[PDB]
Amino acid sequence: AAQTNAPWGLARISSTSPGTSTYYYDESAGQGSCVYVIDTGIEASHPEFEGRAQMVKTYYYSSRDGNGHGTHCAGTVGSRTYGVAKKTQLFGVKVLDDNGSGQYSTIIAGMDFVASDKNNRNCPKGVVASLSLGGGYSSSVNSAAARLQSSGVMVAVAAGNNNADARNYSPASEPSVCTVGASDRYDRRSSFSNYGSVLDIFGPGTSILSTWIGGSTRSISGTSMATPHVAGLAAYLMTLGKTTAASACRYIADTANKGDLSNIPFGTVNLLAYNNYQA
Ligand SMILES: [Ca+2]
Repeated sequence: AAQTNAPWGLARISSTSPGTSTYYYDESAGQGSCVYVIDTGIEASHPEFEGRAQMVKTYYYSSRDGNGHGTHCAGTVGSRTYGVAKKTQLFGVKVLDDNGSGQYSTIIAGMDFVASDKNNRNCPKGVVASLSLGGGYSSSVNSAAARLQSSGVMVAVAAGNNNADARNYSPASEPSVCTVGASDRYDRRSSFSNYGSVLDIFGPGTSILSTWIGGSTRSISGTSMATPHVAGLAAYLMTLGKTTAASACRYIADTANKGDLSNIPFGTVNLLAYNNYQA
């Protein structure tokens, strides 16, 4: 399949070169997979989700996304126009309030929730979780992410937006999950993107158009935006039978565009998420 005039990040993920504008992908499009978006929620009523999104959990007085950032991330995973995996099922877990903040104990509860909740969902092709969040180093936060991964979920987490070594942030610093840095449309490391040995992969993160609340759309930037490209890619690859939750991060790294990003500090992977789709 070909989507013309796609957001640059989608075009990038299906290309051996920057500077193109068509997204190419297998028509299966993540059908039969599921992606949990652990964030501020998802506006499931957005036409872009086509009924494939649902809120499954909140820790607050509402499950509504009163912020937008969860909706944006979910859009990059699986919206019809702005998404990588256009036929995946999206499940929202609201661990962040409408200011985009969340206590680590709530975030941890959300991760353990997903590990159980997948057993209540139909995801024959596999399960992914996208965590566009983080804070300072916490062994408990890392351990929760590790459990989620161990339970059979492909966990993709943001590296962070500190232009610093991600070793000092959680869940970014958890070795067993897929830690995602951000790049721009010119294949530069995004200026805010964290880096370091703990990174596994880069995805498009600067000036990413996606869904927003009130049935709208929005371009924003962050490792928060790169993460759902990788989460959506994992779901897409799992539907194709190319990989599984336990090795999707490895598979993505092994099939990535290599050595093509600029301003990657010595010791950080130079790997850009790539679907290796041949039309
Ligand atoms: Ca790893």
